[PDB]
This record gives sequence, structure tokens and C-alpha cells, in this order.
Amino acid sequence: ECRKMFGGCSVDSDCCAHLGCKPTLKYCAWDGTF
Repeated sequence: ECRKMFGGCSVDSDCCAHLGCKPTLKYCAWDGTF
């Protein structure tokens, strides 16, 4: 039960792989390639 793009989180360890909770915002921003 992890989080995905536009899922909503608080800490970096609150989303699935290839995702990162935005520090300025509050959601998992997928950044695998970019």
C-alpha cells in the first residue's frame, strides 16, 4: 500500500519506488528518468 504520483505524503519515505515526497509541496513526485 505505497503512494504514487499525486498521492500525497509528508516524508520522502512515504511513497513507492521511484517517488519522492516534495519538500516544498506535499506529494510523491515520480523522478525515475527526468
